Amino acid sequence: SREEVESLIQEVLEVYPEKARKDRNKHLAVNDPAVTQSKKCIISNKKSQPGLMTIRGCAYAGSKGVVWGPIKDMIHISHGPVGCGQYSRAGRRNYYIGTTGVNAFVTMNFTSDFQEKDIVFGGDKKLAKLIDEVETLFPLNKGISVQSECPIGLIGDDIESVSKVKGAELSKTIVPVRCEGFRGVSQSLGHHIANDAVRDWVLGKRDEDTTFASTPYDVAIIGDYNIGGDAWSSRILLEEMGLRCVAQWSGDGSISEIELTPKVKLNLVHCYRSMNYISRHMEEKYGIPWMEYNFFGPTKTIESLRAIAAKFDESIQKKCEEVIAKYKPEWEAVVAKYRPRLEGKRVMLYIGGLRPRHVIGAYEDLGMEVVGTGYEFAHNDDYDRTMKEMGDSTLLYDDVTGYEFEEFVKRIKPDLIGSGIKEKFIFQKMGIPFREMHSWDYSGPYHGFDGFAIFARDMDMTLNNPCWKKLQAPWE
Amino acid sequence: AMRQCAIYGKGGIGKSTTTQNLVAALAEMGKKVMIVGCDPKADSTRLILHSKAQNTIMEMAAEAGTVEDLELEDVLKAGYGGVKCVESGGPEPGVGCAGRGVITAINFLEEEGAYEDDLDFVFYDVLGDVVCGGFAMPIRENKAQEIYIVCSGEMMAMYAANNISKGIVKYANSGSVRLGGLICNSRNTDREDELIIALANKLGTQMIHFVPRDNVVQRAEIRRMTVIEYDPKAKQADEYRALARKVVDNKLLVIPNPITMDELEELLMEFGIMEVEDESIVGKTA
Amino acid sequence: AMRQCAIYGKGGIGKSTTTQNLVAALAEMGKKVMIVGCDPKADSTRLILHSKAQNTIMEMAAEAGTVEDLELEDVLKAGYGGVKCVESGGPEPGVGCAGRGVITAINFLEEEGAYEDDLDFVFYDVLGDVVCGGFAMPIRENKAQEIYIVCSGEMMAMYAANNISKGIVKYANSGSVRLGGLICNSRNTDREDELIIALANKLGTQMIHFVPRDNVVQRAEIRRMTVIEYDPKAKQADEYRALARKVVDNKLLVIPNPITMDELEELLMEFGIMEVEDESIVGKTAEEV
Amino acid sequence: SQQVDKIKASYPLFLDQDYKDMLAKKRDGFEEKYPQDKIDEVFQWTTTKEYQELNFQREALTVNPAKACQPLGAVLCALGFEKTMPYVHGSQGCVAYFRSYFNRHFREPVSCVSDSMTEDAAVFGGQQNMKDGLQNCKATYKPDMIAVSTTCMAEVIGDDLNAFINNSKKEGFIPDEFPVPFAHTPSFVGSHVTGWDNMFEGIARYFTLKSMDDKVVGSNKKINIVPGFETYLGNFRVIKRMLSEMGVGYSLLSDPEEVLDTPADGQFRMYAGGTTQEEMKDAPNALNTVLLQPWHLEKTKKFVEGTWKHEVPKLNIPMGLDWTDEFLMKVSEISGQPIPASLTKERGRLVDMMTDSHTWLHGKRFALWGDPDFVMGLVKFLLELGCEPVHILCHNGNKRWKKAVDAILAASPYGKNATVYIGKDLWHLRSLVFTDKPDFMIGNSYGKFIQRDTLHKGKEFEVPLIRIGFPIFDRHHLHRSTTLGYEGAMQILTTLVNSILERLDEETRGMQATDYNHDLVR
Ligand code: CLF
Ligand code: SF4
Ligand SMILES: [Ca+2]
Ligand code: NA
Repeated sequence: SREEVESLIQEVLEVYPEKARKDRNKHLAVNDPAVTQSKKCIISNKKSQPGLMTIRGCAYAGSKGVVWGPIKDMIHISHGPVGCGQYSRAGRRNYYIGTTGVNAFVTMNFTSDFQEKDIVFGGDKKLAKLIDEVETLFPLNKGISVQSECPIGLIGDDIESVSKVKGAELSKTIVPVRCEGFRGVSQSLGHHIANDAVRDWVLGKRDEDTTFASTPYDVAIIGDYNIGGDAWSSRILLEEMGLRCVAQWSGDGSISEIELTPKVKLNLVHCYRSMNYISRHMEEKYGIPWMEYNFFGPTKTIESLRAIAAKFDESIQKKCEEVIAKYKPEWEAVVAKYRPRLEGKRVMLYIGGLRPRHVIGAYEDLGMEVVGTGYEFAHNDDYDRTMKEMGDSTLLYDDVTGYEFEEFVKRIKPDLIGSGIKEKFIFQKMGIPFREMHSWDYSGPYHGFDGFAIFARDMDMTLNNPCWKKLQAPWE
Repeated sequence: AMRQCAIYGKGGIGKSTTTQNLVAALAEMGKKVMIVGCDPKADSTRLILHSKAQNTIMEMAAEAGTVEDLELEDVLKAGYGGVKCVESGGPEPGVGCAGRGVITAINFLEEEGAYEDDLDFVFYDVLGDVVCGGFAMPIRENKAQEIYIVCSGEMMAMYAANNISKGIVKYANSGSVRLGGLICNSRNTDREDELIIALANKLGTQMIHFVPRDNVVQRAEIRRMTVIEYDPKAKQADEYRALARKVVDNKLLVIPNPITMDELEELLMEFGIMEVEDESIVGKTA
Repeated sequence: AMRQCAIYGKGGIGKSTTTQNLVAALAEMGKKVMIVGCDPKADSTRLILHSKAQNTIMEMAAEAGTVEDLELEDVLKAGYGGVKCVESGGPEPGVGCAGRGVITAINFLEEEGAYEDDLDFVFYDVLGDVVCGGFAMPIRENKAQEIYIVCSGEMMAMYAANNISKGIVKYANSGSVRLGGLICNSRNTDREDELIIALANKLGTQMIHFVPRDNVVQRAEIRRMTVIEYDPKAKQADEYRALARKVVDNKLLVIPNPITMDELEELLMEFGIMEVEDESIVGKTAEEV
Repeated sequence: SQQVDKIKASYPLFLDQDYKDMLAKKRDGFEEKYPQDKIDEVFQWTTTKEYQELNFQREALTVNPAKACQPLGAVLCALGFEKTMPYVHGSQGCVAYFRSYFNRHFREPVSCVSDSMTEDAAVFGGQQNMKDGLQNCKATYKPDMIAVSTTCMAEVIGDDLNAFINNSKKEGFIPDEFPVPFAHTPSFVGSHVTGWDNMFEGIARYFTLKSMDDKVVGSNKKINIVPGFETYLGNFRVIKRMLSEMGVGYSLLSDPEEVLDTPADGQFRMYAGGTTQEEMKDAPNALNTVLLQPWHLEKTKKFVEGTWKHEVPKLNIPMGLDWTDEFLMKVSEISGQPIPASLTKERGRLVDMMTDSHTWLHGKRFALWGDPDFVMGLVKFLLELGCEPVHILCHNGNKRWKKAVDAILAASPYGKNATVYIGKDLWHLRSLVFTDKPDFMIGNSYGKFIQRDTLHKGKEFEVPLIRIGFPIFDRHHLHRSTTLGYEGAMQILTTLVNSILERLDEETRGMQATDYNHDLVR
């Protein structure tokens, strides 16, 4: 009941001091599927109020942990003190194939480990020496990135100069990234800062090179970090459809694939939030058009395959229908087995910048209803694409606070919650089935047809697990 | 046992000379002392070492991969009366925070075991011109509990003394750092001793000692030494011994009451150092 | 366009009286100038405003939790010859950084549009006692392009001049900062001018002007004004006019060559200001020799 | 493709032929990958002594560190006080990381807030963030205490915690009597354990600095126990159990055992148990104060000895037989309580276990890492077991600590082949296990990558990992274990000998090849 939700919101806000109350009220809203300009209902991408326990991360997380970290054959230096690189070492499951420590380096933590003397004198000389050491001990790395942590900009270091000098000296691509954590208000600005760094130091390397033989079916997967193998289970379908995937940005990605992307015919954007920046740039500079797609669940996947195929000739469209017919009996069997076990169950989600709206279709393919959703750092163009996907009178929350999330959950009483690691254990203690929707709870892939089977199996094992019937001691 | 003291004061008024003669006097009477220079000029130990310039920790640290690459042995040097000497040094001109450079050096001495269980005293010779958060770090980080301010009967030196007292007041409500007194380095101004005693009284402290001007100090320094070592019979030598004894027996450690600019000027006028201002001409010509 | 200059020098040698007398000379000359006080212990606008002490940004910014509340006219005051004055406000004793206190001022001025091209000259008056990251912020943030060092014919003043020169050199290869010259504030010492000239030659610069010690300077000061205003016919007035003219026409902007402490001591010894050490006697007690 | 009744997750899904062909094409067509023989050549070179020398001369690059930053430790320390909310003044990204890091190790909620200082605070400081932060935190989460620490951004710009909190109170953002202890915790100084020490001393000084004239040593008849950075629930527990067993009055200062182990009974408890504010205020009145991990409690020790006037005993961490004996004897001496028959019997049971397993443990070689106190305690027990601690690595260790460990080693023939390394990381350790191969590695989850690396050289070069330390993210509930006292020694001994027997069973499981030694009894 729209009234009941509006009332819930106001009740929850009562605990806040005046300033925080007025601000938070603008980030909470009752959905109206008719709205197309989300700003009329909710504001986003603003700073978080102090002391409220936001679930958000920083720009470094958005640049190092999200965009750059996954590029497998490059060495990424967490530049600054030891903290940042250690907490983010192998925490995100951006899968890849490689010989780690030899030609690939994703799971390792390279850092300049700033000590007090580095703060006093600056770390540019340390950076230069570090680079020579990286070159000596990891000769097969194909490029280096410098991910700035908070102190870099604060002490006035000039990492751009160091990168230029060492880059020319070693004939190596060295990318300075100003993703210090104090910039922006969340992981989002980190994405933008990272996209601009790729554009300015990597993307135009082959602008004058014509040795790449292109075909009219060349595409690039933009914005899929291959969580649990998500990109590979996406790539397989596109190629079965007759297309040729030249690059993957950036799950299991190589620096060469990135440098080859300007030669593709179409950029396929999955994560709009993190890579719409570089996508717009490629259209502007190379004339490459880009389109958004969704590989979550059979309905969205079939719709996406068909929309993508329509961009090419009839032969691709024919293969598209052959691929859809091949998998039809597989996902129908998944639905046949699991939908009756999940039919009608209600889910509340809270994620980053894409999935909060992107997974709705998959839940509906299993007869489930998303009664609440929100993003940690989405912008309003994200909410514009969200309201039409959510049901009337469902709850929306931007940069939700720990307190808010807990209170909304106690009132709404979802049958399942899909959020992050910092949220997981809170709700399990409340007896509410919980599934991690960032790390897929160490399961996955969830993208495509093969991913749908796993997703269904996972929602079922958790929601209907026998443990949820045992939280109350029988002598109570 | 071990008492941690810091000598704070404006530059250019003999503070380093007074600090080294105070220390030499304590070593002379049997105390174990360590001198840690915390002035970017790094001239707090030459008289004890009979040297032209002691290698600083900051200088050597900049050349190394990590500060732990340094060895106490190149940093700590034994001089007159066995007193141990160290110079923090500062970062290159224009780049670092001199204050953070000083904390880096002290943290190094701590880890390296430089503070022997033997030590009776440790004296930090710190710059007190501009009392910024940087130079106030030894206070904020409880590196020293007893602060002794060296000043003179002039405006700026006294102004510096009031600022240092302010620094102390800043951290007093959360730490044990306190003002043990003023040390007046005489510039031979007329009623100088009276003026500093008056300031001490207003600050709520004491003028622990009046160090008179004596040219024996310069004859000692041209030989790179303290008076205590150069001429122990000198009357000035006894001046430093009295200062030493009084610090050793000091029990007056307070949280000062900085005065206002007005209060300071009224004081400077009460002793002729400054004159009343005819505000009738303020803004005239011919 | 606009010439952003900065006057650097140790404290206590009259640097601020020279800065203000210089600026007043540029004003009676017809130049639009703004003085940005960056000294904690030497108010740089007192003589231009006849005031006893000008309210500082940091000081008035406490009076509102933040600077985003202050008003250009509360901070920027105009005085003799129309030169505009602003005091950054030294670092709060014990907790502040002089370097952030400057950055504070620059931003407030820039955003209130008080840093436009209607100005012919901007002069940051900054303390050179310790040349740390904080006090070199006007150089680091590339706001001070022409540095003039006020010094004297004595050790500390000359040591500080060499210190500032070292700071200038550290940023010279990153921006346009340069040393315009040395300004000698006389102490009435024998051969002082020659000594500072020798120092300028070694540093690779020039002694742009020798400012004589003259009592009209003090008579003017107690009346809270510059000599240019107090007695424009005084001989000292023309001294400031000449220094002002030379700065306006100055074309010698260089990356200085700081000297070693040994060179500095040899210079002072060459002039007889520093006693020569008898090495054979170093570390020997009075009784031994 | 998927078979609905046997769904495959990433492993082994991607092993299917169609996925395998697809990955081969991706590589050949767009990765411009180095030839496999070149990859083998470099990999081999990375296992050599020549590479190890180059590796050890690194001066600027750090690879796979074995330490974290200060505030992580400040948060854990704060978490051990009643209804206390850890608050880190600075950038919020840090807080998302500290929580996540502990959430994965304990598999429990971890509450902590930030005051989200952003770019506009980088120039003028975060005083406003502190005012609004403390107010919003107290109002929203209702803690009875807010313990403040800092991120590197706040440290670099010089925010004065003391002044910022005083002003927040002076201006009414939080009650003047509301406890807000604080500590500067720069990530560029020491490590996470240093942050624990800093935070603890900060809380201790907040509740006792100004009221020392009211204290009388020994008046409350208790013994204070300061645990230090501790991530094993059984360690807080075994200490309280042994003291209660002895009838010794005590006070555990920073006790997070309840809040790190709440029951799943239908409600989320943000706070639970913990040291009370009254216990901190009363602490100076104890007979003495015992520090369980002295190598990272140096600042606390100076304050406890210098201000509380407690004659802090010179005791090593209570790990292994000798050190647990020493701890009990000292506690007995300070409290006047005798060591009871039950503890004496428990000791004898650990010794029995040692006699029963010594033949499999004798001479076994180990590489190990972790925090200073934990590492030296592990080293001491290994020596007691007749094992050889060959590669001892403590990234956040120091020179004085290394000398102490070198002395412990010199006191035993079993310490002859050991070398203690400080300032070195897991990439340095990787070279050591290739050039001077040990039998096992005792360390945290990051060690799994080293095991994988050694297996690649060959099954006979594989060095299996035995998980003891922090963090442990790839196994469940090991955070419930114990490493201190006789109980912890029994657990570690059992884990070590069974790790040896498991590997031996693996190597003798070859039908008609190595199974002649696949003994039913061992
Ligand atoms: S927002 Fe890093 S965890 Fe922090 S206190 Fe500094 S070392 Fe430690 Fe983002 S970039 Fe990183 S994670 Fe924070 S620190 Fe800034
Ligand atoms: S705090 Fe002081 S010493 Fe440090 S940079 Fe600022 S002005 Fe310089
Ligand atoms: Ca749990
Ligand atoms: Na090679």
